[PDB]
Amino acid sequence: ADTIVAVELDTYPNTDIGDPSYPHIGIDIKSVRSKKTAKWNMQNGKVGTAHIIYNSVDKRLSAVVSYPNADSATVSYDVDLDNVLPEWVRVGLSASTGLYKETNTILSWSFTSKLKTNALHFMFNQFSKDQKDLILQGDATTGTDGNLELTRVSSNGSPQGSSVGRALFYAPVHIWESSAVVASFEATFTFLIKSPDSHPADGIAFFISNIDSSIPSGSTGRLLGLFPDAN
Amino acid sequence: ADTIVAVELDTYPNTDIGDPSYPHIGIDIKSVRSKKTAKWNMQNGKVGTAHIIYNSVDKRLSAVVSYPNADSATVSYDVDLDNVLPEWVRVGLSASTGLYKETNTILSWSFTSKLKTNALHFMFNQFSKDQKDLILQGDATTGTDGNLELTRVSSNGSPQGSSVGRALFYAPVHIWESSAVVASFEATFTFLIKSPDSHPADGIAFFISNIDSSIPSGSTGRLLGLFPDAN
Amino acid sequence: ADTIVAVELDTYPNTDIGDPSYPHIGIDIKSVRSKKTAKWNMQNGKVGTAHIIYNSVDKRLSAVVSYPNADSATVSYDVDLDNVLPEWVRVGLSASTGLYKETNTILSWSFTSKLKTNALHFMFNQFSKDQKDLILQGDATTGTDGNLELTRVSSNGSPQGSSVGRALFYAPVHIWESSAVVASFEATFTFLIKSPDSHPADGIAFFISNIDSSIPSGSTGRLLGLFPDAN
Amino acid sequence: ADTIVAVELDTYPNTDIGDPSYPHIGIDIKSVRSKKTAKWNMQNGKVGTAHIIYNSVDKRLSAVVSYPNADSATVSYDVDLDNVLPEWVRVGLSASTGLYKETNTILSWSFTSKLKTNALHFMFNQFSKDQKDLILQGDATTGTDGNLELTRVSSNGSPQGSSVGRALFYAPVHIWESSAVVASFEATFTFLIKSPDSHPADGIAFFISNIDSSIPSGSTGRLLGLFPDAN
Ligand SMILES: CO[C@H]1O[C@H](CO[C@H]2O[C@H](CO)[C@@H](O)[C@H](O)[C@@H]2O)[C@@H](O)[C@H](O[C@H]2O[C@H](CO)[C@@H](O)[C@H](O)[C@@H]2O)[C@@H]1O
Ligand SMILES: CO[C@H]1O[C@H](CO[C@H]2O[C@H](CO)[C@@H](O)[C@H](O)[C@@H]2O)[C@@H](O)[C@H](O[C@H]2O[C@H](CO)[C@@H](O)[C@H](O)[C@@H]2O)[C@@H]1O
Ligand SMILES: CO[C@H]1O[C@H](CO[C@H]2O[C@H](CO)[C@@H](O)[C@H](O)[C@@H]2O)[C@@H](O)[C@H](O[C@H]2O[C@H](CO)[C@@H](O)[C@H](O)[C@@H]2O)[C@@H]1O
Ligand SMILES: CO[C@H]1O[C@H](CO[C@H]2O[C@H](CO)[C@@H](O)[C@H](O)[C@@H]2O)[C@@H](O)[C@H](O[C@H]2O[C@H](CO)[C@@H](O)[C@H](O)[C@@H]2O)[C@@H]1O
Ligand SMILES: [Ca+2]
Ligand SMILES: [Ca+2]
Ligand SMILES: [Ca+2]
Ligand SMILES: [Ca+2]
Ligand SMILES: [Mn+2]
Ligand SMILES: [Mn+2]
Ligand SMILES: [Mn+2]
Ligand SMILES: [Mn+2]
Repeated sequence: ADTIVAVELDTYPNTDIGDPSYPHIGIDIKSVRSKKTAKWNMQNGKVGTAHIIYNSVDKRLSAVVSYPNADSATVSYDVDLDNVLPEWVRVGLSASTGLYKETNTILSWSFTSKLKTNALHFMFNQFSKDQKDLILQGDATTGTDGNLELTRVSSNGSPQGSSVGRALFYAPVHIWESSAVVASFEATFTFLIKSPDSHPADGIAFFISNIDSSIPSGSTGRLLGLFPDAN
Repeated sequence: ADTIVAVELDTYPNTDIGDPSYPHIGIDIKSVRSKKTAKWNMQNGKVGTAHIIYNSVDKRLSAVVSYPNADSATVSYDVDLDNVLPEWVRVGLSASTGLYKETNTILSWSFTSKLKTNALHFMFNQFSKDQKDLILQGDATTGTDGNLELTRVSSNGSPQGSSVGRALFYAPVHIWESSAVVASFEATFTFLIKSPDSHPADGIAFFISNIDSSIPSGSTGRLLGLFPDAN
Repeated sequence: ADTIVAVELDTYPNTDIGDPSYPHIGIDIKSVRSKKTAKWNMQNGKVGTAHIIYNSVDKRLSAVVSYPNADSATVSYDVDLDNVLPEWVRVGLSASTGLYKETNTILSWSFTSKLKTNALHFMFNQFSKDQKDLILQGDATTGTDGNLELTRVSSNGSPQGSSVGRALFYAPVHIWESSAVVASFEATFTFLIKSPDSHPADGIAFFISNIDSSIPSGSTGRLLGLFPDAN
Repeated sequence: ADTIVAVELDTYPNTDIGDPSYPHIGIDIKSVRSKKTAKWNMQNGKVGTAHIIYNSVDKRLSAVVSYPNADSATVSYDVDLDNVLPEWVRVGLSASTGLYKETNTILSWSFTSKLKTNALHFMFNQFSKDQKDLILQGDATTGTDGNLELTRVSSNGSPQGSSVGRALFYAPVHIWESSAVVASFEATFTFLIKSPDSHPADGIAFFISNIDSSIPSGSTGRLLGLFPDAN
């Protein structure tokens, strides 16, 4: 199927498919079962920020999630993306809900990639009704307050369960190329995860996939709209 | 048909369709008959550089073409692109040949656009065999020495007449949006125009069009792959 | 004395020294008597934004001042800065008060300059207690809420009259150099002008000066901390 | 004395002060005795490129040196710069010669730093006769062919032994600040190390120091103009 490398912000622990007993951030390499995780003290109702970075020198993929005036969670995983992903990929954001729900509102998102001396950079400090440079999939919608809502949110502002949505940047990104000395990318997005129930689910993720990636069927809930199964 | 705003580097004067009696650079607003031109001392065989810029404050579109150790040609034209182009556009390079020919080799190309924020930036300091973020049209080919050849070039390196090709960046660009204080873009490309014959033709152009723009039929020669007619 | 090119946001009209009968923005070229002005509907108590831009192609200096949900004021003036300013300059913000006062709080400030390719860029989305890359002059202070206060503000938050202060970026900026095809800069700052009295004064200005520029004596009030006299 | 963090490109091995038996690149943390080194196949007469990077997420300082069509050398070292360097620093390039010599020509140099936001970026694709934003120390000179010569070179283009020179960017750089989630910098320079003799010396280095750093006395040769001794 698709080849997926993602940084997940997993709000709901699915101990049955290998998740730790608490909300966590993790690094997924072609599997929803994080290669590396870290505890994450999710703050329902507050706007968070996630910074992801990778560079060909270290070949280490790192992420840092933080809320203002609170400690951050950080997770890093050694991975050579040339052996994982194909040269050209698409980058995006994904999110799901299941029995439990939460809003998966993205307030902004940026990305920069350099293959050294080619570069790509985009920034969305706001989202429009018809964001033509975003390929929306699933329940994802834009213009919803100038925000990007990855999963279903009803008029009253409430999140719906069993929802899945993604947003991919329109242009393919040349993630690697052997003749390059330094290949690198970084991404950043602010989000607003808010759930009326005691247990929010399921999470948000930044991912890099094959250019023709699409939401696997049934990947609501714990699969975060990324994987076809829990393998 | 398409809505075209372009900066042309016209190597061959077509006095019959309004061109001055010498190679020139010009500003085309929905017409191949430049709204404003400037004499251009084209240097056959040498790599040139073109810088184009527009900003919503001045609403002036300027371009500057130069060769090392030589003077530069400059042309500017007052235009409010909100009344000319649609909000979302695609940006690209185009080129043609006719009876007379020349190579229309692009060695690099970059573009940056900002709608104040929201930004887009790309840089091609080299072109690969399959540049997936470029939509090639006509005789345009990549990987041809790490270069982008807009028009036909045979094995021996010779240009072919009656050729037309374009290259558009894959993602749509939000060129304007009323709620913005400052909308602006700039582009830069280096090129290599070389022709074995005494009179090279026909030229190169940076253009901004409707997202679904394609080479008008028969637009080889003097139409620079931009316009359906000489109106 | 000093060579000054500035974009002023004049909150108090000094009809005696050539000011129009209303708050206005203007372009000052070695004179406090604006070469070009434009009416400005200053909003006491609200955070404004100013965008300034210049490029060697047009040789036009433009500025745009705006408040959210309000129309903007724009002023442009044709000027070849190579004949006005020296190659190397320093850039900064300045402000004053006289009989009447107002807070001249700068909340952020950025600048980018390119001589093409050499470039300089800095951004202050916040100011620290000891901002070592800023040369503060006069009553200017930093750390004052993470903000830069150009003129005196007392504990209770009230502005003091007869105050003058400036803030210059530490490094000299190569504003021009004949061997360059395109020389250009742009600057942006957000401010908070608030005055308890019915008539706020005197204004804020972005300026470019000789590297060793300092506040002329007595330049409080209408001289905006830029000029030694009203000539 | 000064606090120094540098990435050295050591062309001459000093086995007596802890150097491996071959030219190497290394990471120096307040000591000329590299915390981590890597073999470097220096190419006399060819222009090389060095990329250095650090980010607060990984807290790993990496460097990659490469010559076209040749393998690159890479060295990384885990270090938390908040415990090593002071908040505000100056960044620069340094170089020396001793009994043996070589040219230490820098053809270009760029640097970018971000504390998140707040940012600093500069680029020198060429150096002028009087580069006012560069603080030159020792035998360092600019305008020397549009290049920056860190150590003595004589009209005929020959390098002189026992030479030492540095070039620091004029403005202080806010390297760290506790209230920041992500602090990071990167630097890049191309160089031309050419020596007429059989055993070139001594090397070039990118360094970060206390703002008031200056070449320690006698630091020619193996001390690379960075350290007062070999401890
Ligand atoms: C029958 O229980 C199984 O399904 C429960 C609901 O599953 C769906 O809803 C959850 C939350 O909205 C979502 O994450 C899933 O992907 C589905 O969309 C689920 O709650 C339950 O898990 C619970 O029990 C297991 C062990 O059985 C634990 O590992 C979990 O952490 C929960 O305690 C299970 O999947
Ligand atoms: C018979 O001459 C007419 O056609 C000539 C060839 O035209 C083709 O080639 C040119 C150049 O490659 C291309 O631009 C055209 O679109 C065709 O593909 C052409 O050379 C010629 O132009 C010249 O003659 C007219 C009339 O004097 C002048 O106005 C021009 O300046 C040229 O001198 C003409 O169109
Ligand atoms: C009539 O008094 C003169 O001086 C007044 C005080 O000037 C000082 O304070 C103002 C306001 O802060 C400042 O701009 C000056 O530089 C001094 O620091 C001044 O208020 C007054 O100006 C007003 O009156 C004249 C004539 O009526 C008008 O031309 C102006 O527009 C003002 O209405 C005057 O210069
Ligand atoms: C007297 O020998 C000692 O100094 C020699 C010269 O030192 C000067 O020159 C070198 C290179 O230009 C420079 O790095 C020094 O700082 C001085 O400027 C030096 O050659 C010699 O070293 C010898 O021993 C070491 C063993 O570690 C070898 O690596 C060297 O190649 C020499 O064999 C010594 O320090
Ligand atoms: Ca889960
Ligand atoms: Ca023509
Ligand atoms: Ca005034
Ligand atoms: Ca050595
Ligand atoms: Mn998980
Ligand atoms: Mn023409
Ligand atoms: Mn005025
Ligand atoms: Mn060493």
